[PDB]
Amino acid sequence: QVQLVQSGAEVKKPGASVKVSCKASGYPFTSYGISWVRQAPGQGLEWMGWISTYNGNTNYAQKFQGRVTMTTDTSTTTGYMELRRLRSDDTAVYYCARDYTRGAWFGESLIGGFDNWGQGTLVTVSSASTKGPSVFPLAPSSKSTSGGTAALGCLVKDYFPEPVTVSWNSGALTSGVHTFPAVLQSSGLYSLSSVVTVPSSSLGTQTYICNVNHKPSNTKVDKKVEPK
Amino acid sequence: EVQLVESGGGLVQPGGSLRLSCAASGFTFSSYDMHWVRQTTGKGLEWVSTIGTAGDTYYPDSVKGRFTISREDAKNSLYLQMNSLRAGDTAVYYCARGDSSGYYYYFDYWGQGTLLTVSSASTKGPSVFPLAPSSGTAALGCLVKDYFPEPVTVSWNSGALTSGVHTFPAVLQSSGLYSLSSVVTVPSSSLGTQTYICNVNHKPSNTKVDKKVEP
Amino acid sequence: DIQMTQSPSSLSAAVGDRVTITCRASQSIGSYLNWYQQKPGKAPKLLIYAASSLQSGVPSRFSGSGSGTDFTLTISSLQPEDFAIYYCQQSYVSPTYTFGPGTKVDIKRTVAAPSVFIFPPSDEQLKSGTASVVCLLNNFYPREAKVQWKVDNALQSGNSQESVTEQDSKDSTYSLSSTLTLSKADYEKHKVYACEVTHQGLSSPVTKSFNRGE
Amino acid sequence: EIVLTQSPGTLSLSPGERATLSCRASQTVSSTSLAWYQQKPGQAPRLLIYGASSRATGIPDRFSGSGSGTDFTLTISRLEPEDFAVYYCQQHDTSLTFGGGTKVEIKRTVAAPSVFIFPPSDEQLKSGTASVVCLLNNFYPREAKVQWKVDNALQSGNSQESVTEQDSKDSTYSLSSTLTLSKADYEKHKVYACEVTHQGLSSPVTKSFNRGE
Amino acid sequence: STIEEQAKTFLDKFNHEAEDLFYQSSLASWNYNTNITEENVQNMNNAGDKWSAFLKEQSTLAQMYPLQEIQNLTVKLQLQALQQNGSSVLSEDKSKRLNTILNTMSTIYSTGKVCNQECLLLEPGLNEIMANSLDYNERLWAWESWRSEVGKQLRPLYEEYVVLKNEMARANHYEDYGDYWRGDYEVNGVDGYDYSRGQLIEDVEHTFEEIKPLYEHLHAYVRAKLMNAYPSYISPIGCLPAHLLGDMWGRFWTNLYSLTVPFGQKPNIDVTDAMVDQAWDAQRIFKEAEKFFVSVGLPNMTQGFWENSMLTDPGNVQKAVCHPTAWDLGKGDFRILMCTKVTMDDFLTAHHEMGHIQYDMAYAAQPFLLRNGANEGFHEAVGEIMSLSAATPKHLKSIGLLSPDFQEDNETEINFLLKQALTIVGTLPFTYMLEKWRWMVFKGEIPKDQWMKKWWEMKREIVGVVEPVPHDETYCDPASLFHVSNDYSFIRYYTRTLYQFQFQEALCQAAKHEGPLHKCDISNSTEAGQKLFNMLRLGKSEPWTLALENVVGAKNMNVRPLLNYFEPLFTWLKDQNKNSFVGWSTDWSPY
Amino acid sequence: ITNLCPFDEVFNATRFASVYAWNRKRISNCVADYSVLYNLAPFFTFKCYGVSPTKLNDLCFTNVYADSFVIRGDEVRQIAPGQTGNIADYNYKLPDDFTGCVIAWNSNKLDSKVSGNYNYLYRLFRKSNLKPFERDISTEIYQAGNKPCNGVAGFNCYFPLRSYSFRPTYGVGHQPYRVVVLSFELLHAPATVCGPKK
Ligand SMILES: *[C@@H]1O[C@H](CO)[C@@H](O)[C@H](O)[C@H]1NC(C)=O
Ligand SMILES: *[C@@H]1O[C@H](CO)[C@@H](O)[C@H](O)[C@H]1NC(C)=O
Ligand SMILES: *[C@@H]1O[C@H](CO)[C@@H](O)[C@H](O)[C@H]1NC(C)=O
Ligand SMILES: *[C@@H]1O[C@H](CO)[C@@H](O)[C@H](O)[C@H]1NC(C)=O
Ligand SMILES: *[C@@H]1O[C@H](CO)[C@@H](O)[C@H](O)[C@H]1NC(C)=O
Ligand SMILES: *[C@@H]1O[C@H](CO)[C@@H](O)[C@H](O)[C@H]1NC(C)=O
Ligand SMILES: [Cl-]
Ligand SMILES: [Cl-]
Ligand SMILES: [Cl-]
Ligand SMILES: [Cl-]
Ligand SMILES: [Cl-]
Ligand SMILES: [Cl-]
Ligand SMILES: [Cl-]
Ligand SMILES: [Cl-]
Ligand SMILES: [Cl-]
Ligand SMILES: [Cl-]
Ligand SMILES: [Cl-]
Ligand SMILES: [Zn+2]
Repeated sequence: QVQLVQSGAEVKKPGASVKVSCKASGYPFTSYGISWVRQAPGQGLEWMGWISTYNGNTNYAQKFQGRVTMTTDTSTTTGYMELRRLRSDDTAVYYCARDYTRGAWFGESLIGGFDNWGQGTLVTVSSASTKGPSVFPLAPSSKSTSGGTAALGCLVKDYFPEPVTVSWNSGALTSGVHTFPAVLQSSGLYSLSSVVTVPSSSLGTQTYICNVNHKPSNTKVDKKVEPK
Repeated sequence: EVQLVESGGGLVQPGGSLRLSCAASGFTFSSYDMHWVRQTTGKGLEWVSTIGTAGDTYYPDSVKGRFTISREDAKNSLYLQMNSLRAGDTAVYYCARGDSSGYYYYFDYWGQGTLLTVSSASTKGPSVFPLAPSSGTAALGCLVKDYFPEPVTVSWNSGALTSGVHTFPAVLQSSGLYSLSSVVTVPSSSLGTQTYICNVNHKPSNTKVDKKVEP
Repeated sequence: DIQMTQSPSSLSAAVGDRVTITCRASQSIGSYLNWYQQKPGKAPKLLIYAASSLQSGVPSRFSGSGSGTDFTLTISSLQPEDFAIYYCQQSYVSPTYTFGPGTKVDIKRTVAAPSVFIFPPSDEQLKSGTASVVCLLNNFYPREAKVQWKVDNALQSGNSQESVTEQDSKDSTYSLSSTLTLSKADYEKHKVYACEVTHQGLSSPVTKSFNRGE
Repeated sequence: EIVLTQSPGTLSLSPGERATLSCRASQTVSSTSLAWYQQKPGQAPRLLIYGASSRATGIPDRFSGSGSGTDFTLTISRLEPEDFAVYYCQQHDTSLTFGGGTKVEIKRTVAAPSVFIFPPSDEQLKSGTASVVCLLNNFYPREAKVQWKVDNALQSGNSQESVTEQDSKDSTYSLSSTLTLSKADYEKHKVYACEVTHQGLSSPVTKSFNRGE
Repeated sequence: STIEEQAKTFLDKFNHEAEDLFYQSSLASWNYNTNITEENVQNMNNAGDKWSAFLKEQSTLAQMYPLQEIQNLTVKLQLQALQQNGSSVLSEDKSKRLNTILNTMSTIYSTGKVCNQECLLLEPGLNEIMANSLDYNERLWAWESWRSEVGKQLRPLYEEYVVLKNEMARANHYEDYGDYWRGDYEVNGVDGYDYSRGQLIEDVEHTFEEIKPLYEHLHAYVRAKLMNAYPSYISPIGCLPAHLLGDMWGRFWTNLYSLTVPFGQKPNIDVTDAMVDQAWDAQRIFKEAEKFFVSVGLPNMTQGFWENSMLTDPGNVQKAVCHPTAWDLGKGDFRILMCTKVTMDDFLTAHHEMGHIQYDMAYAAQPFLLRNGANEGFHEAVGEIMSLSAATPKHLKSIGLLSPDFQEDNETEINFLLKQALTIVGTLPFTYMLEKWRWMVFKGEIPKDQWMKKWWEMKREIVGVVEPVPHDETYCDPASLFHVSNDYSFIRYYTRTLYQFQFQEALCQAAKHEGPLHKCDISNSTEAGQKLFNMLRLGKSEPWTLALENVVGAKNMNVRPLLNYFEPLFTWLKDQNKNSFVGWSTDWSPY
Repeated sequence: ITNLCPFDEVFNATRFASVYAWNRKRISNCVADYSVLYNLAPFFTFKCYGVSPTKLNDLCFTNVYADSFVIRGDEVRQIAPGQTGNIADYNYKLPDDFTGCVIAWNSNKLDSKVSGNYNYLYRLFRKSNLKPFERDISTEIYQAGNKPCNGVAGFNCYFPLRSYSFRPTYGVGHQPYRVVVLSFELLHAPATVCGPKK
């Protein structure tokens, strides 16, 4: 029944600072330290540091000694992580976890690990600015095999930051849909493709509409996909 | 006021399992620690288990893997689950309440004791025979013969006649069966006025006999 | 664990005597020493805790003393109700509390000769195929007594078992039963069944007999 | 610094089969200070084993931790569908470091990719750019090779690939290759071809179109 | 600081380091013996050499404490065990000379083979002939070719070995090298338990005189049965030909059971069929053995025993030594290494080996230097009595390997006791006579020009065995035995055999066994197991005369309990021999 | 006071001290939940001296100390008042009037090595017994004879510490055990460490 709840997503430009909160509940807060771990998209885990909730003693990874500052408030049972001098490399999901690897009182190593983890906070660092996605049709081939399966899709191009939500026919189409992970382009914007496979006979009788929502830019788009 | 009542004793085969039960009255059972203590002729009083007020349980190494103490505060009841019982567990078991005066700890109240016998032998119900008085003071009794295991309970007139009663310790016969004599000495004047009846109880066989004794 | 050593093992004392029992701890237990009394057929009864505090309801003739490693229990004036085994118990090491071996306190009293009775086997027992002849020696002191079965004046061996009660808490005497056990066939082979009792309370052996024909 | 190396990076196994994951360290690590974590896609990591051997609270008994010194192993006795995830070992013997992780993948029969190609929309060309998408649908294993040809000229540096997670129902993958070109560069050439080499194809499948048609 | 407490302080430093180094050496040997590889050979040698170097250094350091100033017997025994000089008193030349002779004599035995085109080794070649062959001349060839090929090569070396060993012994203040060997039984400074090295000779000769009637009647019986196979070669009044004794030297007459079995049509009790049908396992065997020791109040085997012991064949890929061995690695590590097969002999061996483990576990509380049997005969005696109790029909019946309807058989029992006598009784005159010859050779009572003359004079007189071929002083027939070529004392087998029946008799008396001694099993008798433990716990810390007393109540070796074991057979033998010649003439010879 | 005493920090510490250099943690100004003791399946050693383990959540103390170290299984009996042996005499000595609890458990899975763990040492030689709660970390050479050692190890001149050399195949009496000694101190001072709700 222990829950660690983190602050919402943050989008920052290089050189700025970000501070992530972590409200812990359901256990003796001052008996367990808090550890912070981040995960870049597609990359492994990277431990950042440890703070004692008892006396505020802190241990940081050498990679962050000068840039990171951890704080706790005992009243609200909340941990904080501040990372200054942000760079594009810092674009990652940041987790707070309940720590049983070092002692909150004495600071010595304990037999244990990170038992409870927060849901994570996405922090995106880029020089880009919030922009809604351009949506383009991936029209089915004019030479589709009539007695077989046909593929159609949608291209969600040039948007920032993550994430985009893509649905087909407002959720009426769900079988055969593959919405790909976003890929960061050299321009600094993210791009995405979403495809659906359908019967070729159904191509003349069914309408297929791509539903694209981008809450970071308050952009919502509906692109009709038609054979030509 | 404070009463502890033992139950669950009797015979069990070697390697068998049995549960002792102890019911308490006259105090707030939830507020006191409970213990099991056992007594053997050779090894004397041995502490067997302890249960505290916070779910904490304690055991010696001799039973650590075999015995499990539990309590049921809703019913002021105490239990001792015993598994893998060896012959050496043959003992009289007492449930006892524990208390402390500051740091100094003691067992203030004990139950009646219950006898546990771990043996390959089979249960055998006692045969009860009258020891009729002869033809001043005259003596009469009952012979409780050929039973296993101990104990047999003997009373006279459903407990009304306690004065002058001598129930003898059970003698183990070569047959491996215990036999016991209980006698009461009575005024010869009363042999016509009063009926003397021994009540024999052998819980290990559910044998209950009320034998009347007359000249 | 702490090993407890009680001395004396058994003690014969008169009514009114000051009894002194000792308790030795394998190491210093301060005052973490309790004393118990146990009477035949009964559970132990706490008398003393913390080496000297008298438990509620315990008569004032009982008292404990001692600290560290040597402890004493004292009865200022032994009552007949005091015949029992007395245990000490260290409460220093826990949860593995340990008890002393016990000190059995027998009570001395004046000589009392046994009342002797003989019981022929019941007809109900004979129907089952075995005959038990019982000789009862009632309320005697001291405990030492000799009973001999003579069947047509032949002394019996190996076919009897004796049982003796614990010392009575009221009059400090003992009682004894001797049971001669014979097969129904063997029981009818003979006529005169007698038990001859020798006890220091009698001027001469006392014989109680019966004729099987009743 | 203690570096934890987990091999292999991806472990393909059938459901119910026995999985043994290796974690090798650059220095001797005290068993007291090695831990294992599971992370499913889109979720937070959860602790499975601590102290090299101890199961964390609520972890099924099928998970087991073993090993000592430089070599540690996490064992899943029988793989359940829920057990196919990425697993990280972790040490805090000296500082604190994570392994690179091992992905436990559902092993499947070879499935050939269905290949589709999409020309850029006229709307995108009016926007001054052209991007060509090539789709590989429902294939296994994940290792496919995708080549972009423009008038027989092999393309490099202008394509991006994105792969789906393994499907929960058929245990296949889908892959998107997106060739991105300038408006002028797209209209400069004629034949755009996506050639796919995969283990399941008897010969490479080439899908193509002519720009005007 | 007195010198006695300085030695105590020194022993504390030794005991700590010794346990660690001995364990490494012992564990290294285990890794080799269970997993034969050239890598483990290097590990075994490196750890063993590092141990031998540590002993070398500490033994010199121990000699800095004058033993005459140490009053504490436990300290005096510990220092004494380290202070052993041995061959170190000899000059470097003579030290190298004796070690060269020892290695040469040992190699001649291990590699010697009679050849002609093709060659036969002792094991399995000649031993198979001596054990199984019924041809007088084939056995004579194997018997004579071994002594001529091997014994003649050893003869000039053994003469130098005797001179060098005696020189070593006299340098250590012993009368001769035989007096040196008798030092294992010596007890000094414990009044009422002392034992002089010369008393061993008197006690052996005194006890041997009492077994002569039993052996003489067995000799008479075996001779009568042997003539029904070689009627044209065996004299009814003469000694037995040495090559017809089912053995290369006649050390055991066990292989003669096929020719001498009193009731050959009645089978012997083999529960192997019962074990196989019940699907018994090697672990089941050891669990039943473990149950046996628990029944007498001994401890269970340790968790490390069940985890680290190798109780089965390590398969085909991994080669191991399959000799049944009990391992005391120290520091609570107890192991048995046995290539167990589901059979009755392995069932009895598991009890024997675990008897060592129980002995090892008992004295584990003693200081490192005192962790051994009270004397060289104790360990095997404790092992044998376990096989004795387990092999009884009662025990096999109680563990369910014999049906409860199994029939009592007088003839099957006589079959058993006779086969026991062939192995146990027949070994003692050979064993005594062999060590008697060596003792006299070391003592110099036999001139070199009469070694073989007096050797065969003794085998005729003492053992009742005559040579088929006359041997001059170019032979060395004693050295043709492993223990003589490899510098091992041999009286150990005599004392051990007497001790084991002293143990069995005393434990069965404690178990209140009623009936023949050979049918007793000590199972479920904690009273017997407690009396046994009172000796096992001592190890070397007390005189063996006291340790023996803890079991039997007597300070001395006694053969009468051994006679009580064979009393049923001895009565039957006296009856069978009434029509037969008992005793032998030393004048007759087959040549 | 709402903070719980850090008993978990001691029992679940990754590293334990050598017994000669035993570690001491001062626990104060906290609420103690002895639930970590009560919820142990007792293959763990648990002997308390002076107070009973049931009556601990009703108690208050001025200070609790937590001493911890590694010893051999055969030596756990020495961690008690009135004991003798190398450990009690020369390494860690409890007083006769000790009030506290001694907790120990087998740590073979953590503190043994196939190559032998020689990191854990104990003091074998010292000319006098320790006083209670005394800690001798000296490594001066021990003079076991009449001649001075002059700082050189040698005959009658022994380095005072020795390694346990834990290996996993050792017998239980030689396997490593981790030990925690909780001492309960009460002086004429306000109480700092109390059970739940006192
Ligand atoms: C046998 O020894 C080799 C080294 O000589 C070792 O690598 C191997 O693991 C050993 N096998 C077993 C079963 O212990
Ligand atoms: C010899 O010394 C040891 C160790 O100091 C001691 O245990 C033993 O009792 C001593 N023996 C005698 C006979 O004094
Ligand atoms: C010995 O081990 C067996 C299991 O093999 C167990 O059942 C038995 O209780 C143990 N006995 C003792 C005395 O440890
Ligand atoms: C020893 O006791 C065990 C168990 O009581 C029994 O199974 C076995 O048959 C007994 N053996 C003998 C020789 O009495
Ligand atoms: C077997 O031996 C007993 C004991 O000596 C003997 O009484 C019995 O007669 C023998 N059996 C036969 C068939 O003679
Ligand atoms: C030790 O750690 C385990 C896992 O973190 C935990 O369940 C246990 O309660 C801890 N106990 C103590 C005394 O720290
Ligand atoms: Cl990391
Ligand atoms: Cl704060
Ligand atoms: Cl978890
Ligand atoms: Cl999970
Ligand atoms: Cl850390
Ligand atoms: Cl296509
Ligand atoms: Cl000498
Ligand atoms: Cl052997
Ligand atoms: Cl010969
Ligand atoms: Cl031997
Ligand atoms: Cl340390
Ligand atoms: Zn052996």
